[PDB]
Amino acid sequence: GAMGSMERASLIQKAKLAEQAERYEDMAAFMKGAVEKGEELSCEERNLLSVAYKNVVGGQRAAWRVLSSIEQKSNEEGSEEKGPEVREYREKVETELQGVCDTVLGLLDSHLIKEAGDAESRVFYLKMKGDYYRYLAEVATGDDKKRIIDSARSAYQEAMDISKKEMPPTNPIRLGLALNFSVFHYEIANSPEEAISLAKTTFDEAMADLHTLSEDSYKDSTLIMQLLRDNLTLWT
Amino acid sequence: GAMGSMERASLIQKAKLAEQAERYEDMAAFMKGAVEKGEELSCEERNLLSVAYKNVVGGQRAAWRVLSSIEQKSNEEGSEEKGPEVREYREKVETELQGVCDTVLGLLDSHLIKEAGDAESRVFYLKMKGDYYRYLAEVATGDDKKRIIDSARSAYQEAMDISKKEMPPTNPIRLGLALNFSVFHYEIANSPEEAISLAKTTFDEAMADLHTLSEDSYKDSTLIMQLLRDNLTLWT
Amino acid sequence: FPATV
Amino acid sequence: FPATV
Ligand SMILES: N=C(N)c1cc(-c2cccc(NC(=O)C3(Oc4ccc(Cl)cc4)CCC3)c2)cs1
Ligand SMILES: N=C(N)c1cc(-c2cccc(NC(=O)C3(Oc4ccc(Cl)cc4)CCC3)c2)cs1
Repeated sequence: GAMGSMERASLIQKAKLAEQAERYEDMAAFMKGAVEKGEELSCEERNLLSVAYKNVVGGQRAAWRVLSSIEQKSNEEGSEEKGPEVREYREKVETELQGVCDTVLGLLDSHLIKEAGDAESRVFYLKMKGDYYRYLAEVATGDDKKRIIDSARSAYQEAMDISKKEMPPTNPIRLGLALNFSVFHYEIANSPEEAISLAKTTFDEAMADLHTLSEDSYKDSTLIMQLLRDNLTLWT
Repeated sequence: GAMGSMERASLIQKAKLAEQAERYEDMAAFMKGAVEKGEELSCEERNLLSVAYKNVVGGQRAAWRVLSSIEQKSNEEGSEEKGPEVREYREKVETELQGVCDTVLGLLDSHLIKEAGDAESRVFYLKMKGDYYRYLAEVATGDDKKRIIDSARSAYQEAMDISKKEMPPTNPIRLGLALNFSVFHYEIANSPEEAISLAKTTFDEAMADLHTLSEDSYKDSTLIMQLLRDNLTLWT
Repeated sequence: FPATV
Repeated sequence: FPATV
């Protein structure tokens, strides 16, 4: 590891600086270095890790979608099949995306998840595992597409089972997990009814628990609840 | 699967024909199709599968070694760094090799090993799993090299434990497993002493059991025993 | 595209 | 190279 000689605390501090500078590839490399020190991560640290890689892979996904759209248009009957360049460059971006996903999944498997005993850490990491298999599923076309989809589903399902036993319905990790698992159902699993049912049940159960929250927790929970409603408005 | 419409028995017959024609890529595709029918494989069928892929990957390994040797020579101080072509083409062959290994490992995991209850099938498949992780290890350089090596070791070790409980010391599967695990130790694990000890103990225990064998079984066992001796002569 | 977090 | 089977 290129970060192996840097102090854990220095890596975390530089991740925070990279975030302020909108240098998310650096942020992710710093947080990968911090994870590789082998100690469990605090709440703030888990969110630094997640924010870094979600921004990196988010940029790759956006680029891949542009390139895939160009590629599909270049293959419609009535175009001008220039040559291999669009496919080649889409594949390059795709391979880089798959490499980032594999890196994150490797950090979760070695060894974040197995050491995560508290619900807030374990559910957070299993949600991430579902998310990064979902990103792999978005680009998958070959013999392992069903298996990638089921790996996402299985991770999300374990996270949901823990969250329903261990967290209140307004817990923002529980809400964000359900938001993303609902998107998995709609966009990946071709299960729009399951996606709508999950988002609606999650929203209604959170609504009925809002009265227990402080003003600050209320703001956190209702933010994700609005995203659930936004998706339901898109889908219905 | 491109073979999904062909009868299992027709796939096996064509694998045998491809072997006679020295068309090992076809042989492997036919046997992959046969495995994907989902039924367990007979002894003959397991050997058809193994022979096909060992010849395919064997050709790739030989090509990769030539290209890697050229690449290393082109990087020595005092050459003529033409450009990226040798590295690019070595990487192309390497990626194709890794894809074949992943295909075989996928067949073993989905679902040959889990349905293999008899020692002769289970040890055979676990030996194959060790072999194809070993081939991946031969080209591995990055963050997963140690993990690939340990996956080979673990598969070989489980196969050895079963073989020592369930098979006589002259059983050719047991012998071939030990031959290859010994090479794993020498060439992959940097454990030449373990490689020599395993080959010598395997040879001596087989020697002492030869008296129990028919003339045909004697010929089978002593053939692999000679390979053990050949390696020991190379290493000592 | 749908919202995720 | 060493023999394997
Ligand atoms: N960037 C950073 N330096 C840090 C961010 C946080 C942090 C702290 C509390 C809450 C959150 N919450 C979020 O950011 C959002 O809510 C989420 C809810 C659930 C999940 Cl699972 C993920 C996100 C995304 C939109 C609001 C962040 C610590 S440090
Ligand atoms: N080609 C084919 N149509 C088939 C070959 C076989 C078959 C039958 C009996 C023995 C063997 N034995 C081998 O071929 C060798 O011994 C091995 C011993 C152990 C292991 Cl694990 C693998 C090979 C490699 C050199 C001798 C093959 C059936 S069908």
